[PDB]
Amino acid sequence: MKQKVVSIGDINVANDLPFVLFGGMNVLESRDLAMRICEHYVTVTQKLGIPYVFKASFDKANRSSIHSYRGPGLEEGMKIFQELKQTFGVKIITDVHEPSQAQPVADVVDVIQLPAFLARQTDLVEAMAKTGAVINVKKPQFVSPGQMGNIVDKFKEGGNEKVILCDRGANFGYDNLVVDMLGFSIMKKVSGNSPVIFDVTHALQCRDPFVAASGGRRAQVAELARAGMAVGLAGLFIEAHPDPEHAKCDGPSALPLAKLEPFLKQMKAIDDLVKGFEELDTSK
Repeated sequence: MKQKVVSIGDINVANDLPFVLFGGMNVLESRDLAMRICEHYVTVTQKLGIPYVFKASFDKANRSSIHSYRGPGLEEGMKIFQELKQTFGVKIITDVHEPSQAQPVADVVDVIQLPAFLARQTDLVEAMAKTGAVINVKKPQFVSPGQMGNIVDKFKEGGNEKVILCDRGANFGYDNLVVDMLGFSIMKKVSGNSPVIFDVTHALQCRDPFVAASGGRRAQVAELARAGMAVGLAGLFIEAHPDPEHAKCDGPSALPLAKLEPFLKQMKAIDDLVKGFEELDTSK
């Protein structure tokens, strides 16, 4: 059939409708740090005809604590969004965490997001449904693609149908991740022919680490993000930074802010002749 289509303003994600870029950076650091990162993506998108959704997050919770650089806090967090917002009037995105705060957040951001870790949490499916915004079910590393029609189900069941599926890779043996390009469709088909997207930072993150032959970073984001794009994704998802990120030069991987442009020119041209490619199939 044709692919379902959750519509974001002039942008429309869909599996035969170009890789929309849910670009961005990680932890919402400086109301103005953003800007280097916010503004810089925006230019390029346009130069290439890539649509753009800026990604930013208002919190921490995952890893180190007792405050340890926990991020902006909904209150002060949500302001910074509202700035770069009209500054260059663009589509943003944010992951809630614990129900309540699932509405305020859902006013500055265009595409809310549910953390891989709480996917099977119900009360947030529920508490993101008694909303009606664009949801981005971030896929858990321990869920076979084929269970995603079970995060989607209850979403619609919660009133909310506007869903998106972001794949990040599954774990491979202790501390490692992988991505099977064959998981995409599988997710595509259980998810009412819904839109499927590749998150390469949080993915490649551990994929590069297979210590012995690792024990110390190294990146190939475009080399792995080409694989996804070369199969047929609704979109791509990446985070950037000049000096890899205070939040990405320690946690996951990270895209070199100024290295962005030609990466996309790869992703645009590669993708290019795929959404083109007239539907083929080899089950006969």
